[PDB]
Amino acid sequence: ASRILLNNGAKMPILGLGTWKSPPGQVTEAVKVAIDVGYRHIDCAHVYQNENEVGVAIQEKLREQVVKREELFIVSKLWCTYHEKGLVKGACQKTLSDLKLDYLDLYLIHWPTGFKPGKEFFPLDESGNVVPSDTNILDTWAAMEELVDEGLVKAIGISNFNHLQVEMILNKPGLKYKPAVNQIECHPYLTQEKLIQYCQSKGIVVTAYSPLGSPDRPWAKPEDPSLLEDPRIKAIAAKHNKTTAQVLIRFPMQRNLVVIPKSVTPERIAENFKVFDFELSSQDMTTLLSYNRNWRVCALLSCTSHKDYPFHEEF
Ligand SMILES: NC(=O)c1ccc[n+]([C@@H]2O[C@H](COP(=O)([O-])OP(=O)(O)OC[C@H]3O[C@@H](n4cnc5c(N)ncnc54)[C@H](OP(=O)(O)O)[C@@H]3O)[C@@H](O)[C@H]2O)c1
Ligand SMILES: Cc1nc(C)c(Cc2nc3c(F)c(F)cc(F)c3s2)cc1CC(=O)O
Repeated sequence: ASRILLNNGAKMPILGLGTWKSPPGQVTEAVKVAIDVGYRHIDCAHVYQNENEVGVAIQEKLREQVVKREELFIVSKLWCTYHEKGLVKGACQKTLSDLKLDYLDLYLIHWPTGFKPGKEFFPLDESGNVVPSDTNILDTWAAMEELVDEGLVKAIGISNFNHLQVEMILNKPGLKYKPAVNQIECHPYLTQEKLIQYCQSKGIVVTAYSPLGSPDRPWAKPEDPSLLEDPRIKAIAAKHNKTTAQVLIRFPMQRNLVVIPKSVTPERIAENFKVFDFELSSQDMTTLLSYNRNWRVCALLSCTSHKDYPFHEEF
């Protein structure tokens, strides 16, 4: 099946297009091509600085009669500098305005950490520490719930939450909406077995981000492992007459995850969608899972002292 059922009765496409690091000058075409070749889920965020240009593409394809709004599944995320209850609606509305939409299909708390409100996405003190805000997970969640009640978003969820942070929300007496999704880094070097088991057992759908290992992440080092160039994964791909990227995208799909590979390269956008015509074997799945090294690429040292930093916990 190409979609997975969420807790609001809506269906979410299991394959979406990522947009982090898709430059504004290049992302409109990426999204147009993606829609043309069958993508219906686009993963966005205010912090990606390109929601206007994503919105332009969506608008263009709506006007061309290529898709209708109901067929699209548009995700965005509340940035860390907007966790204060009084800032959440405006942040969501800014995203809606930029995307030229009147609702989101899913809106996520981007990270559990609140940062000092202000213009800078990563406010630092003079010694390089992120400056936190006096906000907490439960109050931010309550503000997210209001967005559903007001019709701005159809579902809400979380991202980069560890299991204890998810538990905090789940256990709130007076909870109005359970998180529908937890979006987390997941690939063969960070397989997330425990957090995936936890979320799936709690009826929360997991989305795998950086499924190709985010080789374009701005802090990558030459000595860092590289999934796309891993000769072992290349061998699995060759056996299936597929590319390594296609294997890396199919992998989470077979774990009942949603997956959101990013590209701005039209050939790759098309390639990455051609993952519904083959199956990884039981041995392939076992082999890929065996490559786990707990090698997390997506974190930021300057955030490690934040009270709500998610990655001190085992999972
Ligand atoms: N919630 C969060 O905190 C969070 C964090 C990270 C990511 N995400 C989401 O997840 C998405 C995906 O993760 P990501 O952007 O970190 O990285 P990714 O999808 O793992 O990798 C993207 C990189 O792979 C390249 N690529 C794509 N398809 C390829 C192919 N078929 N062959 C070879 N190279 C290929 C891209 O190049 P080109 O684009 O130049 O083609 C880009 O450099 C993000 O864009 C974002 O939407 C969310
Ligand atoms: C845009 C962006 N910038 C940075 C620097 C990171 C790494 C990050 N690591 C962390 C982290 F450990 C925290 F506790 C809190 C954070 F906000 C970040 S952001 C990821 C992304 C992509 C995205 O967020 O979707």
